[PDB]
Amino acid sequence: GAKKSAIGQRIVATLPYIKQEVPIIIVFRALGFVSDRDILEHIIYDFED
Amino acid sequence: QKRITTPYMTKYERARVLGTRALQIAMCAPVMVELEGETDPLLIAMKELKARKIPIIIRRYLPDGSYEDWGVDELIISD
Amino acid sequence: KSMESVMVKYDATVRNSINQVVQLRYGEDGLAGESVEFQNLATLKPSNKAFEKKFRFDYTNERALRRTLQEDLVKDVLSNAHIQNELEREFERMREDREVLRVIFPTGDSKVVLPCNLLRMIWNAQKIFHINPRLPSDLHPIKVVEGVKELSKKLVIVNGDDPLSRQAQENATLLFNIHLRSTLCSRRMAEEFRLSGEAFDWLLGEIESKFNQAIAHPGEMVGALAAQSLGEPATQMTLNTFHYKNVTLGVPRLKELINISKKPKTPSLTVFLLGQSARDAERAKDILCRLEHTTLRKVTANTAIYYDPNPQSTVVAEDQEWVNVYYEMPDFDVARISPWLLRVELDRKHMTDRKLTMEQIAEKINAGFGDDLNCIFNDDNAEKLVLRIRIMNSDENMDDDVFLRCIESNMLTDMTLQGIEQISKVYMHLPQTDNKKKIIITEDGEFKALQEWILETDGVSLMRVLSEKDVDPVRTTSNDIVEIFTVLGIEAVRKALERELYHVISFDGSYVNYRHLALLCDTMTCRGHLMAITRHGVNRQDTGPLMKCSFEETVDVLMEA
Amino acid sequence: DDEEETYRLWKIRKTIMQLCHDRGYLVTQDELDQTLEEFKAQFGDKPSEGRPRRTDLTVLVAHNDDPTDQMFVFFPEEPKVGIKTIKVYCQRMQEENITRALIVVQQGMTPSAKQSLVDMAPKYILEQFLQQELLINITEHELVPEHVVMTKEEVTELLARYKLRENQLPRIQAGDPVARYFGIKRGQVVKIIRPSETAGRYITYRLVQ
Repeated sequence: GAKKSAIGQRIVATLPYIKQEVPIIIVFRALGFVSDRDILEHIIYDFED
Repeated sequence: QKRITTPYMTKYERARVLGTRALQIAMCAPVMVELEGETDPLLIAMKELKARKIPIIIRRYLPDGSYEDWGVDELIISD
Repeated sequence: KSMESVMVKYDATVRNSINQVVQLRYGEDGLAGESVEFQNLATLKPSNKAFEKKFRFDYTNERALRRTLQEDLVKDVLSNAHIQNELEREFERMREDREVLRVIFPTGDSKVVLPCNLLRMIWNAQKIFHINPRLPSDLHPIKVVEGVKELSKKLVIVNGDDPLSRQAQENATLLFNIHLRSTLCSRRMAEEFRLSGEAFDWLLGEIESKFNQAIAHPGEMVGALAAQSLGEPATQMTLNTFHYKNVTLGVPRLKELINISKKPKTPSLTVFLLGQSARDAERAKDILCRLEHTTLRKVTANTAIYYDPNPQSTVVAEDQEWVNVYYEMPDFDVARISPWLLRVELDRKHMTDRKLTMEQIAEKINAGFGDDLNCIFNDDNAEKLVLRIRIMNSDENMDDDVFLRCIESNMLTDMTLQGIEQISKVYMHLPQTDNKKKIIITEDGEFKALQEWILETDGVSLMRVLSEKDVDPVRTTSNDIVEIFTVLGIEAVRKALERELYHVISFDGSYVNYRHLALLCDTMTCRGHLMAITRHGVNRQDTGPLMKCSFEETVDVLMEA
Repeated sequence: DDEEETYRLWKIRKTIMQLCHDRGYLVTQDELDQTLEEFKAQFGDKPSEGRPRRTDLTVLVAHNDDPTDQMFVFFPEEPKVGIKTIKVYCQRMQEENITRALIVVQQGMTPSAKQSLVDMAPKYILEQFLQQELLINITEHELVPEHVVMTKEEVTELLARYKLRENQLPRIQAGDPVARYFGIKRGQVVKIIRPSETAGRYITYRLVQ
């Protein structure tokens, strides 16, 4: 595809009792943690990487 | 004439001629050789073949529908 | 279940169930595979001097001719021009057959399977008659010649008088007559065997009688006999041959041959080389690199998207020199200058191994994508090879940053530097076996084998590989048969399938007669196209209704009927 | 480039001069072994902005047995061919009174053009090829045996000697590379001559349907 060739692969999740795939940032925000400085500290534990 | 087939009695026709002629002897048909103390209806039918004296005609069917009839006397016994 | 009802009909033709001719003669010869055995030709292997030395029978020596023949015949052979003439033509009829054998058997072997043994029949006649190989014999040579002719006349496979039935007979018993003429020549049977006159008529009368009982019998179920003759050697086949790069052999390769499924687990086209490139490793390696597929991300070290709003800004410290010596020759400032830059670094290791330098890359990354891009580059004397690119500024009078990242992520995989797209890895080696060697017939007439470089790939697109230069278009082939079907024809599929069956059978030193392979690979490609021996392969044929009811769709097809 | 382009045009030409020689046409001897530099000097050094235009390459040949039936071959200029473009040729055949014609398509054709050639059945028979396929003579390959087409008088001798019909022969579809190389129509019989190791030589027949 001439669209996602540049951005790359997207992390997806397949929760139970639902039909469709879901991006992970969405299911992260459904627990609170709407900010993207707070989400990216549960997933990456050191910002020198 | 125009006989296009082989003059050799094939392997299968020798096994069916010996079977039929042996069954006819068991049902009291007249023999055509001078047997000597022989009783097995299939041992007799084998020495009639060695003497070329079996009264049966073979009808070979070509694959185009024709046929021709060879007397067992006329064929060269394979064995 | 495929080949159940093939059999030999009473006119020696191998017909199907609906009387569709499969072979004009069983096994192309007409003999049963039960009364044959191995022999040697002994005419194709020797050289042009030993041949004329051992198969000549000169008649002007007067003393060796006195040594071998009696006194009654040695005065007749020396004093008759007709005899000397007839002894001169058999050598001519022999040389022609020697030349035909060299094209029937190109490799040069001599082990063939034939009817009644000849050397053993000569050895027997040498002892039924107490032949003493010490005294002169009494066998007139023109008797040998004419006896062999008369015997050759009484060996009919195809009985007829008109042409097209008098040349198929000469095609059927072509090899056996050559063998019989080369073994029973006048020189050999007056020099080595030394048979008498009485012991020759016996041999002639026995050849014919033990030949006439090798002919096939009209009625044997040849089809079923050839289906279990190949299936039980499928049991000896190894399951997965990893002990041996990658080749598929054994029973999985068999059912890759059983069906013609589009997916061989390792398609590979073996390639051979035509010119001195087949001899020296350097041209072999250059055509190797020229055939292999190479993309951009294989020749790059790292890339970086910088931001030069002016070409004189040169954010990175040291690229100012070459970009400037371009800048005093400033061209293509047509609309603007794009503030967005793309910088690429290359690895000369991966560059030179394929004999590439960024000049050809520079034109083709332009010539092939458009002119929306613009490439300036270094000089290769500088150790690191960098070339910088900007978009054509005609677009600036959808964001250009994401577009430039899309282009960057698109060019390193869709580069198409060299080679054919699908073939990925190509190896190189020269064999030691006589299987892949180049066997030539020298001027003196001897089979000589030569080691030559061959190439083997992993991936198949043969129609292009054949069209390239300095690549042998004759001997190059592929191990996938649907490709040969589309590219080469149908008879090529027949022969390739036969060859692959032979190679998978004779892998562990086993052996299976030829008639079975021929019959199978003939009934498998009889209706013109490749129908696999599968479920929906025998489903579409001119067969009755009560046979397709024995296979899992009884009721619907019988309702149709 | 043009060196690749002057090479291909010589190669493709040399192939066709044999293809028409196989079909039984008259081709002069030296035309078969026309080496590269001889071709480069006759028709032009390069076709890139050159004298060889992919026209000036066309060939017209006459049969051996009869000087009237002739065959033409065309080399279209556009990558893929349209509709009237072949009618340009159909007109060129209409004017010169030639029915046998070939077109060496460069890279492809249109589905509309596929319709436009199957219509003139009883007249103006044309054969459509590809530039790639003519780059190599497949007939001289190793696996491919020797084919020979039989006249309609010989075919009636088989079916009367082996007492056959014409349905009982082995079949070959008129879409495989050697069925087109010889220009074969349905209802013809081709003869294959291959050497075998048990007999020495074996002749088989195929019915093209």
